[PDB]
Amino acid sequence: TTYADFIASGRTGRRNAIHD
Amino acid sequence: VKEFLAKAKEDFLKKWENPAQNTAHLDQFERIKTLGTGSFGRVMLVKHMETGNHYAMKILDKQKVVKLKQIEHTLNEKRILQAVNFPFLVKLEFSFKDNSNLYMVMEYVAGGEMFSHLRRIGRFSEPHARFYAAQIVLTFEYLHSLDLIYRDLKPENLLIDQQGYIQVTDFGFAKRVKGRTWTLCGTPEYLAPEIILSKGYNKAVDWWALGVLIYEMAAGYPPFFADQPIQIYEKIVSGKVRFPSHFSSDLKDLLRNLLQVDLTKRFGNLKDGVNDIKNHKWFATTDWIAIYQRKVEAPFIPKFKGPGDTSNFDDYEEEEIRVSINEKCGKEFSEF
Ligand SMILES: CNCCNS(=O)(=O)c1cccc2cnccc12
Repeated sequence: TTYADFIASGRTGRRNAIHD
Repeated sequence: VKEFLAKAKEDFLKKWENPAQNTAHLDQFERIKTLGTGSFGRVMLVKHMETGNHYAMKILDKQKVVKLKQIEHTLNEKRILQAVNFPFLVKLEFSFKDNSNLYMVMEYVAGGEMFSHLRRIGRFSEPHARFYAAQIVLTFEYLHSLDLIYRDLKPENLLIDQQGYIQVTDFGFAKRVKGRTWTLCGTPEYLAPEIILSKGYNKAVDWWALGVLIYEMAAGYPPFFADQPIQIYEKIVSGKVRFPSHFSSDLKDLLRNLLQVDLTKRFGNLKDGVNDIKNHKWFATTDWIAIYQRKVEAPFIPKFKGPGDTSNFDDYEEEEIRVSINEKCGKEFSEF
């Protein structure tokens, strides 16, 4: 399921903003 | 509303032109615990010794801000924050600087990030998500009306207050601009196609980000996600979105209009402006005035045990505060 794919993904924690 | 905002613009313009400066000293507060961290500083729960009040003090290291080229954005954040006033925006109480850092003392929002609750809980029900979305709708309407673009909407930047309502924090990319802008800003998952395509943009990016928010709240995950940003950028410009099987029809269609790659077809950027959103079927039960007044039934109240309680926040290593013998970036931050 997509949810499972998201949970196993590397971007489930707090996302930082992109500067340069 | 038009009438309300008109008055609102007047107040904002007064402060915009005459921003306040150095309204406190570091030694008036008692440093207690880091509530969140960043690139050039951290936010600390602090206590105003004279009043006994608690606040969240954002501390920016001047050298890191310069090293990262964020001077103008930093000047924007403070200038804008001290001039705005709306029920769903954090209040900047004080600001000052010293030899080494820049400080922004804001109202402490005890409820924690929307992010942490969404993660723990999984997903929010449509009604719950709509409660939150409506607040962001009224906020963008207020912000855009003042020629401002937020540019960093995401769960991490939305704080829940004692009343279950939203408090938008982090105005580090906020900019008052009449016309287009070009900076590559934001968080990958929430970036609009125009931004990733380097074409110059406006307010419509704030409306795309809203679509991303509503979707993440309702499904539990973002509409475009991968393990590296480039894979994400790819998906966003692809113009293809798959909706969870539980999304209501009104939601799939409100979202199809918000996540419109073609910003000449994107809700919020059309002929009727924000009305195309407020008048959407998904929001038919929403009483906008009621929500603005905070007289609505908040679906969830994070509960905190007494003032200064920081249990809704994650623990961070305490980096200690240092201040140089020598002034560090005087001219760059003279207007701060
Ligand atoms: C990273 N998203 C910011 C959320 N938390 S924070 O510590 O940076 C933060 C920033 C600004 C105001 C706050 C008020 N109360 C608590 C935390 C506050």
